[PDB]
Amino acid sequence: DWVIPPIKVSENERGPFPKRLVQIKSNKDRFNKVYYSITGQGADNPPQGVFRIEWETGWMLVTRPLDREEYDKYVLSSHAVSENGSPVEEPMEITINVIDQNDNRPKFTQDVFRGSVREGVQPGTQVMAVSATDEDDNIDSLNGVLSYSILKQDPEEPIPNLFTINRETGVISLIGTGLDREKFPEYTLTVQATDLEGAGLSVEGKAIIQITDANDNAPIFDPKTYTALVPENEIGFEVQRLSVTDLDMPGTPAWQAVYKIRVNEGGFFNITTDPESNQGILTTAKGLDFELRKQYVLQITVENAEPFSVPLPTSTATVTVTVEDVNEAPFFVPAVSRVDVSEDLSRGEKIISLVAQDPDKQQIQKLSYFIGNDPARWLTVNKDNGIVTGNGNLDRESEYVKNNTYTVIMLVTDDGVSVGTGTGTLILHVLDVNDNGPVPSPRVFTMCDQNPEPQVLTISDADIPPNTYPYKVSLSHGSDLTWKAELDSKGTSMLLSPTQQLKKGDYSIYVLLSDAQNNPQLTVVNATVCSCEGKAIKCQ
Amino acid sequence: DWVIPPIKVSENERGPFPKRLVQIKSNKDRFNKVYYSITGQGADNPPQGVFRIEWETGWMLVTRPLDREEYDKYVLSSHAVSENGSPVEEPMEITINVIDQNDNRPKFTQDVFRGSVREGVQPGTQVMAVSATDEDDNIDSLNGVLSYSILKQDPEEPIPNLFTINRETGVISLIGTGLDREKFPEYTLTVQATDLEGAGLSVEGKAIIQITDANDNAPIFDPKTYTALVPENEIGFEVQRLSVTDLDMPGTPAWQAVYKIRVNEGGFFNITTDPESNQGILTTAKGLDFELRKQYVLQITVENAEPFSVPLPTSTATVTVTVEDVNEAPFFVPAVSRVDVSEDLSRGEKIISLVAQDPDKQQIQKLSYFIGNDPARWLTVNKDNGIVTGNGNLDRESEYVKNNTYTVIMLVTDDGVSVGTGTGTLILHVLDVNDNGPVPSPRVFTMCDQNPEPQVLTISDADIPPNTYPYKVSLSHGSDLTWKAELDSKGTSMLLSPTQQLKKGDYSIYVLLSDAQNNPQLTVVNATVCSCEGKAIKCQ
Amino acid sequence: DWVIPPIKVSENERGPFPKRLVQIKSNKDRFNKVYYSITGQGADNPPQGVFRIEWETGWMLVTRPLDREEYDKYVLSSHAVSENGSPVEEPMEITINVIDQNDNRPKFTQDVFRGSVREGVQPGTQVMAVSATDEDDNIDSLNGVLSYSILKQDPEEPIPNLFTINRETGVISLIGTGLDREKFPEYTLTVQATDLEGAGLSVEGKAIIQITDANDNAPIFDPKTYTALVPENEIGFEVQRLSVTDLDMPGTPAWQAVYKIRVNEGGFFNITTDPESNQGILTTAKGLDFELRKQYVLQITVENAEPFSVPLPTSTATVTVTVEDVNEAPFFVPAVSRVDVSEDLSRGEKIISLVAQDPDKQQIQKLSYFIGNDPARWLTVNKDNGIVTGNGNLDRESEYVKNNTYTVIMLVTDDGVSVGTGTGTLILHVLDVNDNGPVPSPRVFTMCDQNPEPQVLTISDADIPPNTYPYKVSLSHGSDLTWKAELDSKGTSMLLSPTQQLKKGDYSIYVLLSDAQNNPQLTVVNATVCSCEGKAIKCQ
Ligand SMILES: *[C@@H]1O[C@H](CO)[C@@H](O)[C@H](O)[C@H]1NC(C)=O
Ligand SMILES: *[C@@H]1O[C@H](CO)[C@@H](O)[C@H](O)[C@H]1NC(C)=O
Ligand SMILES: *[C@@H]1O[C@H](CO)[C@@H](O)[C@H](O)[C@H]1NC(C)=O
Ligand SMILES: *[C@@H]1O[C@H](CO)[C@@H](O)[C@H](O)[C@H]1NC(C)=O
Ligand SMILES: *[C@@H]1O[C@H](CO)[C@@H](O)[C@H](O)[C@H]1NC(C)=O
Ligand SMILES: *[C@@H]1O[C@H](CO)[C@@H](O)[C@H](O)[C@H]1NC(C)=O
Ligand SMILES: *[C@@H]1O[C@H](CO)[C@@H](O)[C@H](O)[C@H]1NC(C)=O
Ligand SMILES: *[C@@H]1O[C@H](CO)[C@@H](O)[C@H](O)[C@H]1NC(C)=O
Ligand SMILES: *[C@@H]1O[C@H](CO)[C@@H](O)[C@H](O)[C@H]1NC(C)=O
Ligand SMILES: *[C@@H]1O[C@H](CO)[C@@H](O)[C@H](O)[C@H]1NC(C)=O
Ligand SMILES: *[C@@H]1O[C@H](CO)[C@@H](O)[C@H](O)[C@H]1NC(C)=O
Ligand SMILES: *[C@@H]1O[C@H](CO)[C@@H](O)[C@H](O)[C@H]1NC(C)=O
Ligand SMILES: *[C@@H]1O[C@H](CO)[C@@H](O)[C@H](O)[C@H]1NC(C)=O
Ligand SMILES: *[C@@H]1O[C@H](CO)[C@@H](O)[C@H](O)[C@H]1NC(C)=O
Ligand SMILES: *[C@@H]1O[C@H](CO)[C@@H](O)[C@H](O)[C@H]1NC(C)=O
Ligand SMILES: *[C@@H]1O[C@H](CO)[C@@H](O)[C@H](O)[C@H]1NC(C)=O
Ligand SMILES: *[C@@H]1O[C@H](CO)[C@@H](O)[C@H](O)[C@H]1NC(C)=O
Ligand SMILES: *[C@@H]1O[C@H](CO)[C@@H](O)[C@H](O)[C@H]1NC(C)=O
Ligand SMILES: *[C@@H]1O[C@H](CO)[C@@H](O)[C@H](O)[C@H]1NC(C)=O
Ligand SMILES: *[C@@H]1O[C@H](CO)[C@@H](O)[C@H](O)[C@H]1NC(C)=O
Ligand SMILES: *[C@@H]1O[C@H](CO)[C@@H](O)[C@H](O)[C@H]1NC(C)=O
Ligand SMILES: *[C@H]1O[C@H](CO)[C@@H](O)[C@H](O)[C@H]1NC(C)=O
Ligand SMILES: *[C@H]1O[C@H](CO)[C@@H](O)[C@H](O)[C@H]1NC(C)=O
Ligand SMILES: *[C@H]1O[C@H](CO)[C@@H](O)[C@H](O)[C@H]1NC(C)=O
Ligand SMILES: *[C@H]1O[C@H](CO)[C@@H](O)[C@H](O)[C@H]1NC(C)=O
Ligand SMILES: *[C@H]1O[C@H](CO)[C@@H](O)[C@H](O)[C@H]1NC(C)=O
Ligand SMILES: *[C@H]1O[C@H](CO)[C@@H](O)[C@H](O)[C@H]1NC(C)=O
Ligand SMILES: *[C@H]1O[C@H](CO)[C@@H](O)[C@H](O)[C@H]1NC(C)=O
Ligand SMILES: *[C@H]1O[C@H](CO)[C@@H](O)[C@H](O)[C@H]1NC(C)=O
Ligand SMILES: *[C@H]1O[C@H](CO)[C@@H](O)[C@H](O)[C@H]1NC(C)=O
Ligand SMILES: [Ca+2]
Ligand SMILES: [Ca+2]
Ligand SMILES: [Ca+2]
Ligand SMILES: [Ca+2]
Ligand SMILES: [Ca+2]
Ligand SMILES: [Ca+2]
Ligand SMILES: [Ca+2]
Ligand SMILES: [Ca+2]
Repeated sequence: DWVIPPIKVSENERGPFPKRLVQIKSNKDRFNKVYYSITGQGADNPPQGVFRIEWETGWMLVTRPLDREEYDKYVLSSHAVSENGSPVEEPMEITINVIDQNDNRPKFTQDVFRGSVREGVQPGTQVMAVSATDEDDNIDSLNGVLSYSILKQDPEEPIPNLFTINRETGVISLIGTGLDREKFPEYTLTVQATDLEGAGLSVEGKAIIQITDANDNAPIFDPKTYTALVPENEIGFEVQRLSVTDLDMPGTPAWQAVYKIRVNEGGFFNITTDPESNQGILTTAKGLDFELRKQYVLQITVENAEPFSVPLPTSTATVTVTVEDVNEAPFFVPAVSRVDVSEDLSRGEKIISLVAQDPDKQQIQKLSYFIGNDPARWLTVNKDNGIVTGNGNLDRESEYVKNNTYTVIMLVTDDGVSVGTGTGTLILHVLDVNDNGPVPSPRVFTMCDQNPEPQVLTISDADIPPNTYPYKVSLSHGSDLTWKAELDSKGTSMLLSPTQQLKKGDYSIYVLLSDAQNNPQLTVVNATVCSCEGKAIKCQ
Repeated sequence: DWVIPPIKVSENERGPFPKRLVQIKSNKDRFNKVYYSITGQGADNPPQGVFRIEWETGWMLVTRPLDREEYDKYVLSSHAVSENGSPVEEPMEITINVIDQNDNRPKFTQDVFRGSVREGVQPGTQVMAVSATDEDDNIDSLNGVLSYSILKQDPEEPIPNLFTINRETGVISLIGTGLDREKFPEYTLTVQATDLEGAGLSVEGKAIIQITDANDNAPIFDPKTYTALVPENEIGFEVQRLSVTDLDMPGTPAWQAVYKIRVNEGGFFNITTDPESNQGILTTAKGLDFELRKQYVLQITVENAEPFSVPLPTSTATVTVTVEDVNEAPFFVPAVSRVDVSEDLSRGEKIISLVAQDPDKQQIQKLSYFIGNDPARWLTVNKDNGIVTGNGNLDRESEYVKNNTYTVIMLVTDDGVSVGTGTGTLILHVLDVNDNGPVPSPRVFTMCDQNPEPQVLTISDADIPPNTYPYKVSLSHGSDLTWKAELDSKGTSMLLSPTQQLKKGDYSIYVLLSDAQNNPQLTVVNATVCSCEGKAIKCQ
Repeated sequence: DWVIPPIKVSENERGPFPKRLVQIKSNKDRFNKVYYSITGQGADNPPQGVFRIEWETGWMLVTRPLDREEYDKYVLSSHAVSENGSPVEEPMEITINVIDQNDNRPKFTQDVFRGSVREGVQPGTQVMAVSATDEDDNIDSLNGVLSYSILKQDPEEPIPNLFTINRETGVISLIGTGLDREKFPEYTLTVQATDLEGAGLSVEGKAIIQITDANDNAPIFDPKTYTALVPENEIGFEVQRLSVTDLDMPGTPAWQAVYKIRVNEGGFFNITTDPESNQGILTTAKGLDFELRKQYVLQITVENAEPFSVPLPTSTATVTVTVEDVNEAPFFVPAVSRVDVSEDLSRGEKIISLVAQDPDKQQIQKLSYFIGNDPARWLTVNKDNGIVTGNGNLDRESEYVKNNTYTVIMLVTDDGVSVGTGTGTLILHVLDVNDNGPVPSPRVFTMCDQNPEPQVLTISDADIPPNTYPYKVSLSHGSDLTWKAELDSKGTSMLLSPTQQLKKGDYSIYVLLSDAQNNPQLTVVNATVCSCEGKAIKCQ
């Protein structure tokens, strides 16, 4: 058909109501009276009564103002019946479009936006982002397009133009330079959005930016030069602690100190760090020792764990140390294999005039010499002059003496001012003299009767050679009660044989030898005889 | 075609709206999309929006509740066009019928109906008529048919069921008996009408009935026996008035009294009625008279103008009258032609001893007798004894006496106690005596000279016969100066003639007559003579 | 709805254009002016402008002629808008069907169809098949149904009604009889197809049929009787070749000849066939031989490889052969163990008068007898009379003679007219004569001195028994130089013993024996003696 165009109507209209929109006519009215009515939402349906028609003229009206924001369009159905009561025309659809008007102010997405950036970054860096909206049209008008802006950053210091915002997108960026968490950490700037691309109505928001941290700062010592005293030897011990103040953020690696000495003399120092006021705690690496050095001039520089965000001054601490003195024990010089001395020494004679030395050249402390180790008592010392003399009777020949030795240990004490011990061994070579003289091996025989065979006997000397070289056998009172002497060819033994057919048991034979001579006297080597033929038998 | 049935819908429907009625489909939809719309009253025409269709499904709906009472039917036209824009199917008529529901209470034609009936009527008599209506259907349901009834007549007295009403027609009739305007004249009864032949809903009205009047009552006298006094004679006059009280309606013929005496003695009484308290006003018909009766016992009954609507007691009034006395004039008995008396009566003699009578036997009142009528003075009366004597000289012979009469009238007066007159005539026969005597007719002649002829002369008597019978003529001194006497044969005249030739004029002749005798003397009848021959001539 | 029926329109319509089809009206025109338009293919869409409507009346028209063959149907959409500009009725679909008309001539599937069948088949046999089409309707009309037919087969010979075609299917079949590839191998017939079942329009095609082959023909010889000459013996050799002509198809088994002789005399003939003009090549099976037969009358029939498609005449070839002569070598009759002849024969005496025979009775050819084999020269032949005489000295006794034999072979030659050899052996029984006489075995002794034991000696004869029967020993000059003779009992040896004690070595003994007598003289059997006792010892 020839339909009927949609009807545009403005919003928030205002004048004298009613307002005729249009007029409709059924031509089938030649016959009876026609009754015009109309139906739909806004008509008889909810919102009832916005539009109504004059049953007799065919006029359509808007009865009151409208807000497209509420309902932006309506569709209606129109009718025409006869007085008799019958419909005449197939109904007719009707449309109305509600044209937008700038009745709406915009509104920010949130009531407050927050942001953060680091202090050391470069100009032209994107920080935050902000939103807002207008409910009016924005597809055929500007009643709903906004334009963003900024008008007041607080801390109007260092300067007041650190940022800008993209008018269309509302994004903010760092424009200037001079950000420092250490002086001004959080800005509060006021934003506004406007109707018709900055032309219409405006509103406010608030965005707040916190500033991350940077290693803008270096560490600073609170003393620059310290001093402490120290002892030579127990040690590995705490000398002095140090103080400092970095200014970036505390629990952070831009706040933790790292040290080191420049030069470690004997490399006898270690230094650690501590999460207190991360003071510098210095200590001794390997004890000290001395009388060698009293002075210690060393320097320690301090850094952070992480590198610096800028060239900065490295700052050292210069420190002086002094070693207190402890006084140590003295010592005999050697451990003496000294005196190759003979057995004939006169009880009270100079053996070893000895001396001991003591470390501490503070030496105005003497000591006393004491002896100590010990198989039995011979020797003697002058305690205030360390003089070892030889008292007593010695005898290389016999008991304690093991290999050609006699080892003895002695002491010495550090007095004068405190304490001390000195353990020193002393081996002294004893010597030989020909003391003893020759002696027979077996002392009792068992001779036989009829024809006894030679009674083997031998010789032994306690002395050391030559002193036991060859012999000379001799038979004293009974050199004839019949007894005849004899030597083995290979030196050592002697052959003892009677020369008479003598008696039934129990009787001695006086013996007498010599080796350089010395002559011993020996003696009786008794002789038990019991009935027989010729071989030395078990007796009775 | 295969059309589409009308759609019945209930009224005052109620549930969740919408409500699908039916669904339509164009089959010509194989080609494009079809758009369903619909038109008419209730559609796009006033009432707009009661029904609407889903352009894409083809469903028809009722959008809200309806009242058949407002619109009981709708007719609609349905359409289907293509997206391109062309119609596909010849439209389609659609009908909806709205089924009635009992939403309407009935209502009385008027707010109050009035009525009236007469008190004496019979049970089974139609009085009033009442109306009312219901607007719901009444041609397929009972939602609109009523049933009439009554539930409270006021004046629940004599009894409380004087009427009934026809449930279907609403007409009322008298059912009981005992209606009396005189005690309870106006009832007020409450009526009700109901839905579904007395089943549904009900309402009230009010009908008020006034009761016409009836001659239920008879008239009642307020005195039952009266008395009054009365006078004999002026009369036709008011004796006494009477009082009564009928009880029906005042200005009415059931309240106007009618009387009558039972027996009218001499028929000398009349009685009228009067629109005052319609008292009985009695009077005298024809004066009374008396000394004949003093008592009057008569009775008067009283009715109404119109007959009675019931047998009733007729009630009489018994009354007594007494006649006062007035005293009347006396009367001579007759009117007397009494005394044939002669002329010779002696002055002072009994003529008529008369008497008069007076009516009132209360008679202790005398009177006095006076005379009255009159030619001249003769007679006389004794006033305290009525005695007529005769004084004076009378004389039948002459003047007043006309025929043989003399009539006289006299009076008498009622004294003793008040007043009176009595006119009575009296004729008295006078009589004859022979008084006078004879006399000559002519007294002067004219005789002649030479030979005079007889001078005729005659005779006359004043008396009555026999007293004038025949004569005897006589001539006294001059019985001869010549004169000679003579009588006519037929008695009366006399012939006078000289006997000498005598002289010239002037001279008399002495005459003398008689009749019983009496003898008169008459006289001189002079005679004038003058010169002549013989005939009585005129003289000189 | 009340839609609107499709509109049938004829094709290739022709009269005055335009042509009103139908008129449409919107009734919603009571209000404004309505504008009628219409859309679709054939409307505003390609083919644009075939139909158009009068915006103000509502008439629809066809503007020009149509061909259903191009487009057989159209669908359109109609519209109606108001002057103000609004559509009034949902558009309306519109349809038009284009009714077919016989505007199309049919057409053959191919431009030429080919076919083939074999000559000997039976009437009522399906050969080819042909197609064609019409584009007009063929489902409600006959505008597209064809009827097939034939109207000219070429080679209107033998007869001109060899086939028919099924009018509905277009299939062709053999109806007549007389097909021969050999005379008329390929027919060319003209076909036609027609509209409305042979009623409408027609067209032509061409179908060509080739005729397969059949064994209608038998083989025919070109000579009927041949002749050839032949030789007796080298042989297995080609006698004569034969010619023939079958008429069916060449490279085919209905053209390959197969032979055979009827009777094979000694079964000495073979005959093969050859893919040349498949001539009959006859040969000799097993040489011939003769002088036995000169004539050969034999017959050979010829067939094809595959049987015949009809009874036919088998045709033989009758042939005559003649054997040329070759002349062979002669032969002695036997191989002779003939002459039991004695050693005493006189040099030049009849031994074996022999004869030889020669085959060829053409015998006017003689030969010459030559001898040949040979240990040495005795015998002799007359060459022109074959006479074996005996020249020479023979001697059964000794050298060549092995068992009692002497075998010799000789020859004979075929001359007179050509060549020849005859090898014949000849064994001749030689006989015994007593030639030689007895002789001693050892000829030299070794006798001893003191007492020599008998010198054993024996005897031997070269003759055959009785001729060597027993002996007679004799001692000639020295029958006493002392020597005494003796025979062994069992005949053969002789005991030689002295009778004197004679001398020291070197000396003979004259011996003399006999066997029939013959007497030999023998001789000296010398005797070497050397010093001794009695046993024949080794000497010196
Ligand atoms: C930003 O926020 C802080 C915290 O309240 C406030 O003190 C300051 O004034 C605001 N503006 C700037 C530029 O710091
Ligand atoms: C020396 O060392 C001491 C240690 O107690 C310290 O207090 C002082 O500051 C250092 N410097 C000097 C000059 O004494
Ligand atoms: C670190 O020490 C320096 C030296 O006096 C001082 O100026 C600074 O304030 C200290 N740091 C802090 C956080 O006080
Ligand atoms: C530390 O060493 C420096 C370097 O010589 C010296 O001046 C100072 O006296 C030493 N000790 C103290 C107490 O500073
Ligand atoms: C000597 O030295 C040895 C080795 O230690 C020791 O065992 C011994 O007791 C010391 N004295 C003597 C008398 O040997
Ligand atoms: C010296 O050392 C000795 C070791 O034998 C020890 O017993 C003693 O206590 C020390 N003397 C002093 C004075 O400290
Ligand atoms: C020295 O004396 C000390 C203290 O008893 C002891 O421990 C040590 O063994 C002794 N000997 C030496 C050689 O120092
Ligand atoms: C009827 O109407 C009268 C007048 O008001 C009223 O007094 C009376 O109570 C009513 N009912 C009857 C039965 O009289
Ligand atoms: C008598 O008549 C008089 C007239 O005045 C009246 O008042 C009275 O009621 C009557 N009856 C009697 C007994 O007096
Ligand atoms: C009429 O008179 C009688 C007699 O006393 C009385 O009972 C009645 O009430 C009177 N009528 C009227 C209306 O008073
Ligand atoms: C009326 O007449 C009656 C009848 O005799 C009598 O009783 C009465 O006294 C008369 N007068 C009066 C005053 O009632
Ligand atoms: C007599 O009576 C008559 C008749 O009425 C009257 O005219 C006359 O005057 C009376 N007297 C005399 C004397 O006649
Ligand atoms: C009597 O009647 C006479 C009539 O002649 C009249 O004049 C007079 O007044 C009456 N007398 C009395 C006393 O009433
Ligand atoms: C009686 O006297 C009266 C009073 O004057 C008078 O009227 C009447 O005529 C007189 N006559 C008679 C006859 O009563
Ligand atoms: C069939 O085709 C052959 C080959 O061209 C032609 O010669 C002949 O005339 C045609 N017709 C018949 C019946 O052979
Ligand atoms: C005979 O054989 C010869 C062979 O060369 C042949 O040519 C000939 O046709 C055959 N027939 C006769 C009758 O010669
Ligand atoms: C075969 O030989 C016969 C005999 O003459 C002849 O008629 C026929 O034509 C020959 N075949 C052919 C193909 O020439
Ligand atoms: C072939 O044999 C027949 C049969 O006898 C004979 O007639 C003929 O001569 C022979 N040879 C030839 C040359 O045909
Ligand atoms: C005899 O015949 C034999 C047998 O073949 C042969 O070996 C020999 O040479 C012939 N001649 C003689 C003399 O034996
Ligand atoms: C005959 O046969 C012999 C065989 O010994 C042969 O050497 C010779 O050549 C033949 N002779 C002839 C004439 O062919
Ligand atoms: C005959 O002579 C022929 C020709 O040399 C030879 O081959 C054959 O061996 C001879 N012998 C016989 C028995 O034929
Ligand atoms: C000082 O030395 C440190 C390392 O110990 C270095 O990191 C720092 O950058 C140096 N100072 C300067 C100004 O380069
Ligand atoms: C004493 O000192 C010596 C060093 O000469 C050492 O060898 C020995 O072990 C020490 N003996 C003791 C017990 O100290
Ligand atoms: C004695 O001397 C030997 C040789 O020097 C030495 O090795 C040994 O230790 C000493 N003492 C003993 C008990 O062997
Ligand atoms: C009494 O008399 C009257 C007429 O005077 C009459 O109408 C009435 O009915 C009578 N009373 C009775 C009870 O009949
Ligand atoms: C007097 O009374 C008489 C009755 O006798 C009457 O005829 C006459 O008229 C009366 N005259 C007068 C004047 O009353
Ligand atoms: C006298 O008498 C006559 C006769 O009775 C009478 O009729 C007449 O009235 C009287 N008087 C007169 C004047 O006639
Ligand atoms: C002649 O013989 C052949 C076979 O050699 C045979 O196939 C053919 O049918 C025969 N001829 C007739 C007429 O049967
Ligand atoms: C000769 O012929 C004979 C037949 O008797 C045969 O046995 C022999 O082999 C032949 N010898 C030779 C060499 O031909
Ligand atoms: C001789 O005769 C024997 C017996 O018949 C025969 O078998 C043999 O072959 C002949 N020759 C020889 C050498 O044996
Ligand atoms: Ca900073
Ligand atoms: Ca010693
Ligand atoms: Ca209702
Ligand atoms: Ca009453
Ligand atoms: Ca008188
Ligand atoms: Ca066609
Ligand atoms: Ca054929
Ligand atoms: Ca011989």
